[PDB]
Amino acid sequence: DMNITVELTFFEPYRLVEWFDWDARKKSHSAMRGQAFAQWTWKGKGRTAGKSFITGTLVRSAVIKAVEELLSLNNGKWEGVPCCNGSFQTDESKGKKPSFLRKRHTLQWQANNKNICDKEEACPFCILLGRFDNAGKVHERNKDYDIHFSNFDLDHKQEKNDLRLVDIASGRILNRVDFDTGKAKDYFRTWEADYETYGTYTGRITLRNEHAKKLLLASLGFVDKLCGALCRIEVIKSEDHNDELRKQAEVIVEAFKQNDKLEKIRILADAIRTLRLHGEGVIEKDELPDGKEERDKGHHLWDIKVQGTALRTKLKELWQSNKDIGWRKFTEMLGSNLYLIYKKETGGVSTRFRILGDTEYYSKDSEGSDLFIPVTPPEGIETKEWIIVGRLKAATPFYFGVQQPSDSIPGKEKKSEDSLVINEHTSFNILLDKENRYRIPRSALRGALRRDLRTAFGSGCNVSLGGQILCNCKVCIEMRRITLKDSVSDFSEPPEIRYRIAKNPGTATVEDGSLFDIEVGPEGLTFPFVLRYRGHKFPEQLSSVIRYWEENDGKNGMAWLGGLDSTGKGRFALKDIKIFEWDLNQKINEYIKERGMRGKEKELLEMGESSLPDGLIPYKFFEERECLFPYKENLKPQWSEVQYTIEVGSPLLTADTISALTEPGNRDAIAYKKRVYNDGNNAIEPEPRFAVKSETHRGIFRTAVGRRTGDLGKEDHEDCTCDMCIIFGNEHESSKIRFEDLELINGNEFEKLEKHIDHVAIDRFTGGALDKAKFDTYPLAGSPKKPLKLKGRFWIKKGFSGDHKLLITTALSDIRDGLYPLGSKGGVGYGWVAGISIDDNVPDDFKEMINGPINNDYVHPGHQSPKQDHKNKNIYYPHYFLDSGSKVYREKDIITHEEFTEELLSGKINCKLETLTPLIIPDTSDENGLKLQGNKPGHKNYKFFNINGELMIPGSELRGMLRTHFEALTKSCFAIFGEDSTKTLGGKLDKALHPCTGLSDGLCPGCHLFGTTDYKGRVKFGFAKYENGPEWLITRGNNPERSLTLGVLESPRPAFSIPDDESEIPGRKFYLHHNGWRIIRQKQLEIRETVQPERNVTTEVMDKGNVFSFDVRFENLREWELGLLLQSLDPGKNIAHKLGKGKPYGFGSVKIKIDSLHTFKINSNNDKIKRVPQSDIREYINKGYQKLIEWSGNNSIQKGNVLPQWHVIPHIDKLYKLLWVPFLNDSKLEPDVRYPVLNEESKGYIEGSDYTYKKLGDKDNLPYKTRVKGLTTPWSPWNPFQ
Amino acid sequence: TREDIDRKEAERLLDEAFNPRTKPVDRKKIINSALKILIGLYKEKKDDLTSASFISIARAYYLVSITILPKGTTIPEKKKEALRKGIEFIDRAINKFNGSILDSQRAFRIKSVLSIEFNRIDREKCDNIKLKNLLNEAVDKGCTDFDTYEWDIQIAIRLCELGVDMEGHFDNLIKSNKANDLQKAKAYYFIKKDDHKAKEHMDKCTASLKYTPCSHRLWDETVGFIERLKGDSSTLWRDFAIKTYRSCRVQEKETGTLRLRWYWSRHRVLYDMAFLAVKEQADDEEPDVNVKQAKIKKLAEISDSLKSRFSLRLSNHEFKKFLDKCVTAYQDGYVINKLLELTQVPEGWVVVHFYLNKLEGMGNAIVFDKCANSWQYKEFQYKELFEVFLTWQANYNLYKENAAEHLVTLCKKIGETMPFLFCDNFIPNGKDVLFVPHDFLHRLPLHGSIENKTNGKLFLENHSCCYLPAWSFASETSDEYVLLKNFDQGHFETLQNNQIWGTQSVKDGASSDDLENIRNNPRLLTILCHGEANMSNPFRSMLKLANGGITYLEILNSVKGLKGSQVILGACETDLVPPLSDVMDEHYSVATALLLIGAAGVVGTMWKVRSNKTKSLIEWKLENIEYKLNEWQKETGGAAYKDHPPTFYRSIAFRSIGFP
RNA sequence: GACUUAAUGUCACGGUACCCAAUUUUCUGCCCCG
RNA sequence: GGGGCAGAAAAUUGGACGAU
Ligand SMILES: [Zn+2]
Ligand SMILES: [Zn+2]
Ligand SMILES: [Zn+2]
Ligand SMILES: [Zn+2]
Repeated sequence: DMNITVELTFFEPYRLVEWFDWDARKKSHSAMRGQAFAQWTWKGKGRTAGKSFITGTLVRSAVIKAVEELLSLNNGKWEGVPCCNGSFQTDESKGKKPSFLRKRHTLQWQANNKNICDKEEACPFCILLGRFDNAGKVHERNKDYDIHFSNFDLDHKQEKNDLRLVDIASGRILNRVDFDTGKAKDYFRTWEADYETYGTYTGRITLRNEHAKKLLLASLGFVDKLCGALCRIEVIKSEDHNDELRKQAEVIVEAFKQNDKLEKIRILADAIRTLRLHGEGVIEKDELPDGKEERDKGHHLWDIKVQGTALRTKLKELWQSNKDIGWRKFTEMLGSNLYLIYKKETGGVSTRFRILGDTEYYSKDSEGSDLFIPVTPPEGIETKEWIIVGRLKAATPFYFGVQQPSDSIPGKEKKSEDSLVINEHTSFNILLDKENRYRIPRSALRGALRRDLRTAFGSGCNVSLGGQILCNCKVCIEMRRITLKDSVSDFSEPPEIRYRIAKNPGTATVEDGSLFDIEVGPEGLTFPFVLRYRGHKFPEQLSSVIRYWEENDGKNGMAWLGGLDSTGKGRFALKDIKIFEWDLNQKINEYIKERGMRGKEKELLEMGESSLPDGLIPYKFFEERECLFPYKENLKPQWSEVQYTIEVGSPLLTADTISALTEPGNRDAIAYKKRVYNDGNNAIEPEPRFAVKSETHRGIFRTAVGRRTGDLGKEDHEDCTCDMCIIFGNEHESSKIRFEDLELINGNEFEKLEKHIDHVAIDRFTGGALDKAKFDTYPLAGSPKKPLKLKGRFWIKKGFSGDHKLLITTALSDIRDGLYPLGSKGGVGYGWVAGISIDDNVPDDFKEMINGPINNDYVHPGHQSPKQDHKNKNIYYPHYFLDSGSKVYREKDIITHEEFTEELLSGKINCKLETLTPLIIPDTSDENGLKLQGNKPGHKNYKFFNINGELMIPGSELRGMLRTHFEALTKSCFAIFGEDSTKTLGGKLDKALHPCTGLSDGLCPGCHLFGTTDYKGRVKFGFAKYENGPEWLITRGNNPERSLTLGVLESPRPAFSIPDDESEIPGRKFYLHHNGWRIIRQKQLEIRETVQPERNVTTEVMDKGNVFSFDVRFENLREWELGLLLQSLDPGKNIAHKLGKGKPYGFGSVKIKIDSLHTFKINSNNDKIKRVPQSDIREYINKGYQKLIEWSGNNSIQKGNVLPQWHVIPHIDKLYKLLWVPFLNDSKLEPDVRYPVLNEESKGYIEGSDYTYKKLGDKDNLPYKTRVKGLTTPWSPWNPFQ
Repeated sequence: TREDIDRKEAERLLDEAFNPRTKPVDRKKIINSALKILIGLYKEKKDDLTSASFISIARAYYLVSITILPKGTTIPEKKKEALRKGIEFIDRAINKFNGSILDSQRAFRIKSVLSIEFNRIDREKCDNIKLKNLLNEAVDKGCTDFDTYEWDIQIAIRLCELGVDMEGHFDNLIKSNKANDLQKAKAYYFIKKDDHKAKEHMDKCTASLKYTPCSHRLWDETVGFIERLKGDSSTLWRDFAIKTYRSCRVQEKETGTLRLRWYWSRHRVLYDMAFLAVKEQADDEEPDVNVKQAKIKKLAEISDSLKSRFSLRLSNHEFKKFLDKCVTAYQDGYVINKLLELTQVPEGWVVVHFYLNKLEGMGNAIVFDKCANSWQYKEFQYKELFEVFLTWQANYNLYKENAAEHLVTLCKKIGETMPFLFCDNFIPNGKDVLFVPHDFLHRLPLHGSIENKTNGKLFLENHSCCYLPAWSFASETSDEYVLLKNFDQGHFETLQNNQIWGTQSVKDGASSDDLENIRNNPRLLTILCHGEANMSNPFRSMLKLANGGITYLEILNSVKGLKGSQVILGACETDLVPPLSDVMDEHYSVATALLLIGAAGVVGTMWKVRSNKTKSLIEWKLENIEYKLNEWQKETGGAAYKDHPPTFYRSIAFRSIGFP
């Protein structure tokens, strides 16, 4: 008897199970499951704190297995003394069965002891087994135990209180995934305890013999897996801050609510959560985004007065008061508290209860059928141990899902059934350590290895729980010899947040209730990887899988471990593979001296081969890739990659709307950015790289296939075996195709890679900018002469038929021609695809599979007032009004976006825009594009709108001008209207003319075509490109020879249009056509002096005769709507449009000429491009005219096929009089169209024409009704009034 | 005057779903919608919800539990979870009450029926004492209106089963119309305690069971009733178990294949109780001699009906789709959308029917002798035999060549546990024996048994043995000796030079299409491919031809030109099936697949064999086809188990499967 | 040395929190009378 | 004699086939 003391050290997070002695174990399944785990006991009432220990029976079983395996190697001849086989068998009638029964395969050898073991003399194996002793099955005294195993107690430093289970262990949910569906079937919860601090246990053996000491001591260093973690045994000689943050969040909520801006606090909480990535400097030195320059109020979110003071100052004081708890914790707590208070104020907590699911199945049923199966290896083949060390790198943002940090609490993980849960701030969470470090759990790695081995073998079994006899299939046999280790990185920065939505296939808008965020980790992160195999020979399938996970030059690693694999999240590459070999037959003493290599694997990886410990030798027989039969036959042909580069010739934009509120610039939408971790430099990146999320890729492909095949419109997918449910998966099957991100690869060849583009909504009545209806866009600079190249790949699983490959190729081709744009604002020319290019690395089957002008000749008679008075002396008003009285047509049924209908048609129109008068379109990105502010401070200098150095017209202006023309043409509602004070302006308007709200009452022709807030439009416009002409209208006398200085442009005043409340709103406002820009041209020397250099602007001015080319794409259109759109594009000769700045001065006249129109039809075989000659076009305008006549209410013109006379309908006639150009077809008509200035003795006076507002609106002459009559009637003379 | 939060829509929906005027297929979606409405209402108001909504939720959960059937031998977890949620909701509703009579009666009714279902499914969580107390309290509350709801019928029947006396409610229980015949029989047996009216009523119930599919609760109720009657040492269960077995067979003849795999497999207890019923007659009391043989013939017949029925059920792509559905159903996946009598045996033949009595833990062996026209039976144990078989399988799956000692030990154990295989009276000497084993004896080689003597003798040295998975495989042309070989190693250059074949033998590189197009019905087909049997998913078995073709399903589909043929194949073919057989007695080897397509006899190997043994067998076979396998095995050296275990191990692996 | 094990028998390294979902829909950087 | 607008309206999670 020597009283040896054994101290136990862990190196992996071990598991905890609550203690029940022997009878309460049968009642709770958690205790029955965790028989081989550490046990936790409560000390004191309240379920607050207790103690942890490991039972001596588990250590005894581990030691017994150790001696069994050790004696199996030496044929039961350990250090020269024979050993017998043992018994491992108990008769139930003569004596009581042991508390634990055995199910594994007992290793047995030949009985070479030539004697029978009894109390008098026995082998050391019998002495360790306790086979012949005075004590058994009952504990009375400790003196009779020849061998003993006392309980092991934890060692802890702080002992002011008890262990307080909360900080020692953290609960989590493990899973079981079915092989052929990829979805979970059942889950179970276990407690995991850290090893850095509470990972030491101590106990005593108290052996009362010296014959078996040499075997017991050697067996101690052989046990590796105990309590679910690697180990070695050797002998020895503040919720108050939460309350305060809650009160401050409450006062912030009250202050936000007092300003009727309650809904903004959700975005505020999201921004607070986002600020966790930036350091404390973002709040210390005031780096938060500021408001616009010279504006009274600052930021719409960060400059809201909370209890008088600004939000930034309140946040500063809050951080200064809670500096002790840290920055990350403060930000997370503030965000969570704000979200909870906002939800409580809204009226819901989003309980999210589950019905008929959430199965928690534990392995249960071992009362009988006990067997003892001996396994006797021959006297030949040796047993050797292989250790594999390497590093795992993430080629894509990984994701390891865990439950919310409210159900992860150790002691109260689950109370009872029907327990409604509370959704936290973040729906999807990531796995982190107690030091906030990323972790790859052993369970996920082991499951991935199991699945890969099952695939490599070509056959396998689903894991059976509670089986009486061990599985004898190849996968289980090979997995029983594999030991893995947990991996923890050296990176502790906070994870990113990725947002996802869903789109309704019918209205092509967002789905009601689909908005969530996922936490993802950075790419390029490094994790350790240790594998151990103990067997006779190294399997070829395991080596094939190892080569399959490896990444080298020319081959990419493929280790799909983690979650969200459909969106390409969780692909890993394993590098720096070094395989060493342990000889366990002749070098067992050295394997005992150093306990394998446990806990020092990193050192083994780093050191060279010269300082290798004795006994370990490099393994030089590892096979290459092409020499393995499991590989390249079962593993390599599983996933096939298809990568390509997409060229975008448009300003692609992928908004985030959350990083914009944390970065300087004061911009609403900023393009998406990613952070990638670098290995050589342990920082992230000097500059983030722009990319497009893989979710958009997957959605685009899925919707393309769905609209191709029409399965997107099915109301259900129960028992579905359609194309979409097979290629893309559903809620019961995993997707067969996996998508990755689209990264930008040519960003180093762009200067000012991103462009600033502003936008505005124009009122239909006032003709000016609407109140609080201005915003800006900050996309990437995309141009036809210099496009953006985005490289991305998707993976295809083995087993695809010809039809599915056909579908994928057709979807790729339909992406190529430009039907589905990328990003937002696709209807105005954002993110349009010019073409795709496939490199020479895709599968050969895929590569071989992928490969007269129109004239209207319509003339308009025009007004007679300027025609007869052809010489001079007539002044007209710059703008007139059009009045359509009350009737608006509402279309009850709505053309869906779900499929391409067989009766409707779709296609593209190529149009040419040529100017009649010089054009002005400013590039408002910079305020001084010509550098004239040095001499004259406060002056605004603008250049023409350009991207990457070429002139280009934005598509939003064209869309708006065509929308206004179509709305006036089809007698539809006022899409943009300002309901404010001068009753109010909204009361004057007729109720039927109010803007469309909701789809219940229908959609007017203007809103049904161009689109509304809950129905995406069917017409998409593109950016106009310049080709030819004379540019830069030259004026001698200006510092720049190509610039014009305009006059004062003041806000529109409705008071002149509508007199006192007995009157009625006139309607839309339109501007005339006149060459009035020469008046501004000839008095530059007077306008630059008499006008203060603060109320006028100077811009680059184009010239007449310049041609622009733009295209219009449309889908799912009827015939009459297309005819009406064609007529709106061009109404014939001597009728044009107005577009640009200076319309009142005659500075925006443009003529649109239709060049070609292509119609393509999809319910045909595959597709086809047509030309649609002039006959079909003329038929389409005829159909549109018939539709307009039917809308008129009376059949004035009988049915027939003749050239349509548009001047029969009164409102069409007025509109065409309003857009009639009087100087096109060699006519000497030069009308004068200007404003009265203010009074007499004013600059610009005519001096003798009494054309002043004093004599015009004095109510003495020219009464109110006559004034409105003159304003309504187009082309009515004013100075010689009627 | 209507509450803003009402549950009448769900109550109407459940009421409509209750009556049998709705399609069984459409019953689940509508009740799921009602449950969704109720759960949304509960989520809207967390703890201020009224008791009636809780009652409706519990009712919906009880119905959703009853609309789930116990497939296979393991009950799905969704039924148990639904019952647990329903009982929790009913307890919450009971704890706080608004105060009513009908509401309380309905709440206690739902709680009682949920508790009865929970106890029937498992007795550990809801023991008999708590169920008795709850049900006694419910019957105290006054739910005795037997003419309106059948839940009261169930409460009364379970109350009678549990032990209390209900002599008062008997007349109104019998006068009720909702009760069925089994409940009437239970009431007559547990109240009046008479054996005539109960006999007649449950006899009519059994006669009405011939059309009920094998998914209703009625089968389980009959099984439980007969089990309890057996437990009380009654003299009234033997005949009724016999008739319910007859009804089970009749319904078995009119069921689908996937339903045969899922729902029919849980009637092994019924097929066992009827086996015991017949075995209880033909006993120490002495009736006429002929009734002894008639009873034993009936015992053999019932033991035969539990044999491989899935394989008996076996334009081209429909069969492939059905086979894919079957194989995906074997792994518990989703499946989304003229008989020979037992006496007709050739003269000089003895047939042995094996049946493993699982209820009593015993084994039965029934023997028919044609020359004597006699029937005999004997009993034995199979626990230690199973243990030794598992030990041999585990050792062989890891070493595959040094487990010969375990094979010898297994043969000795078979000889020890079955001493009647060498008795003069049981199996006559110099006779031919046929084996129809059961549920784990297919894997044991019964032609290698050694008697427990000083120097034991093998079973082959005196008897010639043949194998047959079931008696349903027994039934009741050309002379081409076609050959197919894909041995890359060589060592068969002395065999291909024979001119006994022609125009059909693929000497080298034989592939699947060389076997698919065979249409001459050859007299002898020889295949020399590699075996590579599959343990998990035995539906492949991977018969390795050149292109990796016919594994196991192409045999059942792609070959139709081997009817009446004799096929000898050298490869690991007829065994290495999983030790744990299945939820039902089935044999899945490509030898059985070849027997299924129309082949007469198949010679397969129990495990890995050498090239020399196969070459010797194929050379010794074509000399004269009328020689059996026993003489070749005896002359090869199979009697050398004591001195050289490996040669005995190599010699025994061959087995004959064809009954002529 | 209790709380805290039973000794001729502990495969829990027997179980990937897995599957489904386009940050997207509408909008001319435009504009004169107290 | 004089400058306004500089974001507004919604979505902030739903569901997850087991056999008449
Ligand atoms: Zn011993
Ligand atoms: Zn297995
Ligand atoms: Zn589908
Ligand atoms: Zn409208």
